[PDB]
Amino acid sequence: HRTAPKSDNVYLKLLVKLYTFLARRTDAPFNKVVLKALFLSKINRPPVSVSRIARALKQEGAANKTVVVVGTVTDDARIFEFPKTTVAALRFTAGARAKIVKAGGECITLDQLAVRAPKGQNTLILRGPRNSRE
Amino acid sequence: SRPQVTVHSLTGEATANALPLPAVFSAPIRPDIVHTVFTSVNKNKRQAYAV
Amino acid sequence: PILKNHFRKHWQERVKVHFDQAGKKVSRRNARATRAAKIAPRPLDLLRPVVRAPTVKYNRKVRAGRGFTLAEVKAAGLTAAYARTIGIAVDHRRQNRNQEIFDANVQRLKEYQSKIIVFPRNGKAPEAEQVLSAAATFPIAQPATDVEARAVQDNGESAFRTLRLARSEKKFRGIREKRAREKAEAE
Amino acid sequence: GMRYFHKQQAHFWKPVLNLDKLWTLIPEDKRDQYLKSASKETAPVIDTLAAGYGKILGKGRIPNVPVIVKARFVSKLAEEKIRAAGGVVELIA
Amino acid sequence: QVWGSETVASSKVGYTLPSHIISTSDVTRIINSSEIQSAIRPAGQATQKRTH
RNA sequence: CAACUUUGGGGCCGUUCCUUGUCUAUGUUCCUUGGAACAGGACGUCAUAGAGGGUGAGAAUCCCGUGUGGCGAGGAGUGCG
RNA sequence: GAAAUUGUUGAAAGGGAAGGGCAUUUGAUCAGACA
RNA sequence: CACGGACCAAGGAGUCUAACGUCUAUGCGAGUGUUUGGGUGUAAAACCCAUACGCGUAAUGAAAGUGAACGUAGGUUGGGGCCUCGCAAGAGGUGCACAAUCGACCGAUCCUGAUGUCUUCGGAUGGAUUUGAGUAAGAGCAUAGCUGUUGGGACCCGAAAG
Repeated sequence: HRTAPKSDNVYLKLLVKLYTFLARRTDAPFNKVVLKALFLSKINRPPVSVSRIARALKQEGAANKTVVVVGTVTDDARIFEFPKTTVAALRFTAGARAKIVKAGGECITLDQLAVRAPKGQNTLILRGPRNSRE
Repeated sequence: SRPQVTVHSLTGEATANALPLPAVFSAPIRPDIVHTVFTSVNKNKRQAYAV
Repeated sequence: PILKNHFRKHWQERVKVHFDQAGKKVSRRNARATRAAKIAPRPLDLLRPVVRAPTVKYNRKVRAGRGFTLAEVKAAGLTAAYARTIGIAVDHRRQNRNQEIFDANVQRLKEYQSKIIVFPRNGKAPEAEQVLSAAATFPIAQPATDVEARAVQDNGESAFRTLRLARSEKKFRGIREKRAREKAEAE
Repeated sequence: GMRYFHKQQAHFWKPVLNLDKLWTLIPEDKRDQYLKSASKETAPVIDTLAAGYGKILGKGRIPNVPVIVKARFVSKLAEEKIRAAGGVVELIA
Repeated sequence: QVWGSETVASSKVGYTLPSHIISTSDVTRIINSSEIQSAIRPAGQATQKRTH
């Protein structure tokens, strides 16, 4: 149904190649979810505000999970205290990355996530708010 | 740290001086972005033609 | 969708494309250079006054106006006829009802008079480099309306309620005065 | 309803700034030390007009640290949240 | 100085050099890491023996 | 009523502008082909000149030019030295 | 120096169409390969 | 049926533009947009840039106006992933997007009418429905591509003209 992205980005193609291998040969559903998410068009990869990451990390038993955002993580000045955590994202805005590091966290790419968490262990995939138009 | 780049004199010999590699040489190499920006910018010197 | 397209009015006879933008920019720079050569030591522009912009949207901003008022020039220590010949702009129709702007302009004129040399008319003039711009030399400075950090002076009365009482007294001034006149004629 | 002859958009200019975005107005370099100090003396002064807003609104929550907020207009609840934080609203002349 | 670095901001006002979305270009070194090689299942085999 | 400050007009020579003239690098060396070398090869030279055009076929180095500088001539000018 | 169109030469077909499809006869012509 | 076709060459008909959209790629992202203009230049290129402005971040009402947190930004149900035990089967927990419903918030509508007050001003507090591409930890701005609509000669030629 969908195998290749429409992006001509070389590095996005490398990420798709990497997680294609992982989702072929790991049987962990995280990698399949991420690979499915890599092909999404830009309207279907809404940005995930950094305050949404904090809200996800505020849940029960989710304080130390490594958040994964298959898309762009954006700043949110509406949040003042932000927790120290690890965030794997396709892209970070300068404000979002600066806030994550300022709280003591870390902004890692998706392949660094693949090295650290190859079967997607102890992760938390966030999807941004979707409704843009009709 | 950042790997050093040797500096050659006017006769081609490599002097002892070497320099850190600037951070723009670690920038992502995106042929698609270069392609689209070139193909737009390469239109900016054109002159109008008409009958 | 609802969208208006005004292109039925023989518009093709009046389509202006700005292919000359780069050529006009080069010609403009050439004109600036040649005018600077013509006026050789003088700057390209005239000393413009400091002005507070008109409307509620822009009265927060201070802008470079047209020319110094007669009051500003006299308070600076020179006549308007002479001021116009030392590169100072004089505006006869601008009025002064603001001491801050008046003093700011007088201070601009005081600084301007000292930062320039005026060559003697007779001859043997001293050498002076041409400075092209006087607006870059004497930029318009935004006044600082308050210091960075202050004490919290709580009066106790709400700000919103102050605005609503202001709007109310604006609303009912006329009928209140009418009732006052009626009670006055009724003693 | 009515029909409004000769609209001038100068006198109906009134941008809104909610309370959540209020602390963005303080420069980013000094913001963290203003959060850390939290003092009723030397509280920071925000002139929203100079920043280009007309009315302050009460959407977000602001940190419980005082701040002197200067604006042309504030909503009732914006007033309440600013005062309840130890700050105050001074109407801009 | 012209294009900035992680130490000097830039001569271009508000410019920061682009950020990689993949840490390393070589994907085969990633796939042949100890962690990936641990996670995956046995290889399979590429060219299939024709049955029937 | 009271004290201070300011000042024209020209002529000469330059400069500026305009319009013009002239001058200002380096192979036509060897070999083959061809009607013709401006082609191929070898060895060079000039380059702030490898834009362009001509010349018997794709010529920086043959010619005019180009590039860069010099020398003038006639004016306009009071802009100013 | 194309095609339409024409002359001559050589080959061929033609009992009120010509052309086209598949297959093969016949005539003319023609490419490729070394345990 | 009717219409076109004696033959050959060459020409010959969905183009460009503007304003809106849809989708996708790209850049940055509560921002975004250098290119009106200025600076610079190897000169219509490229490079650089202040102020402003546009759109977006706030809606609603005819308007004056007013203006988005009771709560872990909400309760239940469902929900990709993940976490715990388990060889596994499953058991539980957490639950993104989203969807359904019930609540909360902002404006509008109808009431009630406190603290007080130029005695008519103020709107406190608490209810009733409906209601909006409304809030409920932003998603936009710009560019490009394939394109849809509409207006221009508008796929090309041709109608009775004024």
